[PDB]
Amino acid sequence: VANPEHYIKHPLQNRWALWFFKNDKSKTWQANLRLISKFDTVEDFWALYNHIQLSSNLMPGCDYSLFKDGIEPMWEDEKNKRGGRWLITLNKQQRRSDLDRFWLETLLCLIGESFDDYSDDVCGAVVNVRAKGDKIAIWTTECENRDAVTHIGRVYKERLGLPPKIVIGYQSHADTATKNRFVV
Ligand SMILES: C[n+]1cn([C@@H]2O[C@H](COP(=O)(O)OP(=O)(O)OP(=O)(O)O)[C@@H](O)[C@H]2O)c2nc(N)[nH]c(=O)c21
Repeated sequence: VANPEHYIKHPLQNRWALWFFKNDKSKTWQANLRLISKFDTVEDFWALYNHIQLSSNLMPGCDYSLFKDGIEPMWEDEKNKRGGRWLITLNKQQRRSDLDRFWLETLLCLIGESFDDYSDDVCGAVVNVRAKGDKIAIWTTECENRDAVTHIGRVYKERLGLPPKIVIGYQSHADTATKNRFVV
C-alpha cells in the first residue's frame, strides 16, 4: 500500500466553520450572520484562507468568525451562553499594523489546538472590523473555569507577542448581553 505521507491531507483535530457578518440595518443581527464554508484539514484551511479577503480589507461593520463545527458564533449557543471572550482591542492605526497578523495568528492558535489541555474550552474566535477600532476575541465555553480561561489568556497574549505593558481582559457573554472577569 502507498505511504500515506505522500498523498493524504493533514487532518485537523477539529472541523471548523468560517462565518461572515455584514451589517445591514434592514435585517436582524442573526439574519446578517451567514456560514461561508467548513474545513477539517491543513490544506483546506489554507485554500479557504487564501481566497478570502483580509480582515483589514473588509467594509466597516463586518465580522469573520471561526468556530468549531456545531457551535454557532453567537451568545445564544449552548456552548457559548455560559462562556466569555478574551478581547484584543485595537486602535485605528493597528488596522494597518496588527489586525491581519493578529487574526491569522488567532486562526492558527485555534486549528493548531495551541492551548494544551484547555483547547477543549475554546469555542472559536471573532474579528470585528469597525471604524471606531477593530476587535479580535477568542470565545471560551465556561467563564467560571478559572484555570482554563487564565491559561488560554496567557498563552494567547504570548502568541500574539503583546508586551507586559499591555493588559487584556476576559468578559463573560452574559455581562456583554445584559467588566472583566480576568486579566493577564
Ligand atoms: C456577538 N453578538 C452581537 N450581537 C448584536 O450586535 C451588537 C453589536 O455587538 P458587536 O459584537 O458587533 O460589537 P460592536 O463593536 O459592533 O458594538 P459594541 O461593542 O456594543 O459597541 C450587539 O450589541 C448585539 O445587539 C448579538 N446578538 C445576539 N442575539 N447574539 C450575539 O451573539 C450577538
